[PDB]
Amino acid sequence: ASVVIRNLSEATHNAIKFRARAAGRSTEAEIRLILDNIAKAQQTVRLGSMLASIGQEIGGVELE
Amino acid sequence: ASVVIRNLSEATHNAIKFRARAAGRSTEAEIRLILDNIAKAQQTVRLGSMLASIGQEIGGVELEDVR
Amino acid sequence: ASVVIRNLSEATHNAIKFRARAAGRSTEAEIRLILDNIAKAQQTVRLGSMLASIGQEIGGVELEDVRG
Amino acid sequence: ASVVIRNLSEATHNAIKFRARAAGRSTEAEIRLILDNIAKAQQTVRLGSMLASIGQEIGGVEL
Amino acid sequence: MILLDTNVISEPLRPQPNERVVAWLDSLILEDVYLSAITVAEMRLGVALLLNGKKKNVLHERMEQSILPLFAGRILPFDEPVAAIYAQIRSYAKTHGKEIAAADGYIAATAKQHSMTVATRDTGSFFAADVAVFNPWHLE
Amino acid sequence: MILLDTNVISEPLRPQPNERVVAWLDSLILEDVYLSAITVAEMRLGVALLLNGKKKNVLHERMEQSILPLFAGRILPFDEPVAAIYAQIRSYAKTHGKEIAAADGYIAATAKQHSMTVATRDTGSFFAADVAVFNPWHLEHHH
Amino acid sequence: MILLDTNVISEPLRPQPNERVVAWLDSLILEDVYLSAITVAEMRLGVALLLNGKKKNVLHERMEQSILPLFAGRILPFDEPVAAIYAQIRSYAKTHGKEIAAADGYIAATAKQHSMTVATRDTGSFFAADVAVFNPWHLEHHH
Amino acid sequence: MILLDTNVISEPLRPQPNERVVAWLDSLILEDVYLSAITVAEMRLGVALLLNGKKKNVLHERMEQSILPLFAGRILPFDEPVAAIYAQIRSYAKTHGKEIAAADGYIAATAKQHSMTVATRDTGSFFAADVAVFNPWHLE
DNA sequence: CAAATGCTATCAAAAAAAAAAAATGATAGCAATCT
DNA sequence: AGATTGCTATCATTTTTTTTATTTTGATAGCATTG
Repeated sequence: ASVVIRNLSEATHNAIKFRARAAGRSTEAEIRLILDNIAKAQQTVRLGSMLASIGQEIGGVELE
Repeated sequence: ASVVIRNLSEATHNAIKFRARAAGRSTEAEIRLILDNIAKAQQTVRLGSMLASIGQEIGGVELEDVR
Repeated sequence: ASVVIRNLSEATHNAIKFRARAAGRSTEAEIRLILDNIAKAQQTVRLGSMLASIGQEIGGVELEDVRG
Repeated sequence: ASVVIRNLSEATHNAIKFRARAAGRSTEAEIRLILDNIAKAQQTVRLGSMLASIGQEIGGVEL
Repeated sequence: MILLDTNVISEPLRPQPNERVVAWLDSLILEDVYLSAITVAEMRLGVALLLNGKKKNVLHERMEQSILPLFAGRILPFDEPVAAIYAQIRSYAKTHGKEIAAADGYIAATAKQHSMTVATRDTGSFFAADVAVFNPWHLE
Repeated sequence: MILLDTNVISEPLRPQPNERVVAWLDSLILEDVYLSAITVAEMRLGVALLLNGKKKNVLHERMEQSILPLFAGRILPFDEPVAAIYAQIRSYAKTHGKEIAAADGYIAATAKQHSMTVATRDTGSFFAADVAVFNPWHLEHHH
Repeated sequence: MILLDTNVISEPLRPQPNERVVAWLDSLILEDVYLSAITVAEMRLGVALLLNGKKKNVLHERMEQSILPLFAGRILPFDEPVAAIYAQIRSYAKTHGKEIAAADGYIAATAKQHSMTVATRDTGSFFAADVAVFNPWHLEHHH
Repeated sequence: MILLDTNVISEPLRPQPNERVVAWLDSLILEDVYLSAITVAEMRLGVALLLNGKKKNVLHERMEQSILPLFAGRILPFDEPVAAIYAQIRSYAKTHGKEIAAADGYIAATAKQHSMTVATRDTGSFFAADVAVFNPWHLE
């Protein structure tokens, strides 16, 4: 999906640009990661059910 | 400035729409904020104001040209 | 163990040929020695003999295998 | 421009191979560079003359 | 600070998964559950050892895109320090009559370095290494 | 990254600092701003040439104990490689009328190697150096 | 670089240590030799298992105060990446005949990542892992 | 050690090079002679400002393959530390009536940094900067 | 002597350049919402 | 009812990724000539 951020404070932009490069990422990828991490937090994964699902989907397995 | 974030997973995207809605604002307003807070956190020192103080401390100085 | 060195500065070659003649060696022998010399310099420690000593100090050990 | 080193102590060879990779260059470049450094240390350049000639070689210049 | 053992993490993937273990895994804070590289290596091998077919391929897909990314950053490595722990744990038990499989010792020493709670079906090995343990096949 | 020339970093310290400039400096991430050893030379000489008294002393401390340390690790030297760029930045300018002075060449040259942008009040010269410049005194528009 | 497997590092410490092996270890430059965390573990446990006495105390000291320190920074952990490699090195060998023991897979896998050569007396396994191997118990021919 | 000011290191190249300066440069042990990037910058610029041609092309060739490689590793950078020295050197001399060209200052400072004897035909400046000087236009 | 040298060679892998494909960074244009 | 917002799109770069040449190593093989 695409998203346009306008009227972004100049400084806030300089700062993000900094984080991105200082980590070897393009600014765009940086923001993309940031928003990604936030989603990650907001979410509470159901580990048990998550797998048992993937297992019921592939007819179940036994990885020893 | 402006920036376009292409190839943003619908998951993350929906997460951010949700966040914004929950927070009572628009998604563009939410991202603008999320970024702002981060930026605020990196802004360790403010070079201008920092130097300004010094100026104000000695009542300003005019340094010889030299070059 | 043998190795070739092509595109060797013609000036460098003579310099080495000279140094070898100055000493009583052949050019190859001189290379071998200027090489062997720095090598011995890199030799900070000799792992083999090192561990051996440790072995001799204790009269030698025989650790269990431990490995499926 | 070509030299062959034989009967070389496989170990001295190791030592070199090592200094070679550590500086990111082929073992050969290494020998080449070693020999090159030897020659430079055996040489005594006469800075004045060496320039004075490059000078007369081009009709003279000023900087 | 919970460290899943191979047999636990892989339980839900089984044919007749134990619902008690699934429920338990579903009660955890993912940002607090770890994995040993040794354990991830065992899972990855389990996948890799499957006969080629759609099955092996979808599983791999998930394993790398869905499962494993959830522990990214928390897959503990078996290093020098941990190797010293391993030696203690195993040498100890062994010289006191309780055997500890290398496989287990690795997880054990790891858990032991960060004071983590090993979650496993075979608690004997870990009680022996003096490591907090939890058998998810039970309650509480 | 941004390379600050002498006149820009001098502004805030003046009697009536230029509002627009200070604000600009304020919108930056310190770790992104750098200084050429040359510029540091100047700032220190500018200080040293003052008349002896309180002002000078205070400013000296501020300079060594406060300003510069913020740039530790980011004060760029004029080393051998930079020299090559230098020779070309100036030569290329002379063969295009617009002359560049040594000092400006040093700074420019430095900036160019590390592919940076010079923030100066006198963009006048630097453009001829084929290097990105930015006048914090002016405004910013469209592209 | 070379990766020493348990059984080699052990050879010298033994009663009548194979001379050919000790000769080869000396023809090495420390900074080039590495150990796997797995291997250190094995060594560390092999010591711990000895009956309590003088021999075990000394060996334990030399072990931790002399030997090991010599590989500081060159002790390779079995991290997540290495695991992926391990997964293939083993599944591969199996669907090809010679099966590999996990322990040996850890070492191989480790070595492979950094494309190192494994020095072991038991080469019979590693070669099946597509990793370069060398037996210091044997003679060198190389073409 | 010895740092060659720009004018000295470039004399031999001039049309009718002064023999006293050439002969002295010949008595030196290359491994003890240095250059400042500043000086190296002007040398290079000097070559750049020549009309493209055989002369320029060869001068350049020689400057990069035959001359500078002789100083490889001994071409002192103008850095922070030096900048401070430079500031003291110029401030003192100047607030005492002896103008020190910023040009010369960069050298005197480089020299004053590592304790070197500067070689130059402009002895006057350097004496004022408290740096060992030597005029290769004379003898001894 | 046979062993050692000094040169030229082979010869199969490793170790700059030319082309093709992504992203990135800057806005630009609208229809549908909120103020 | 003018500003904001959500979605797409244009476009001149950067940045990667992939192909296609060229060079270089490795390693050791000929051959006529001194400890």
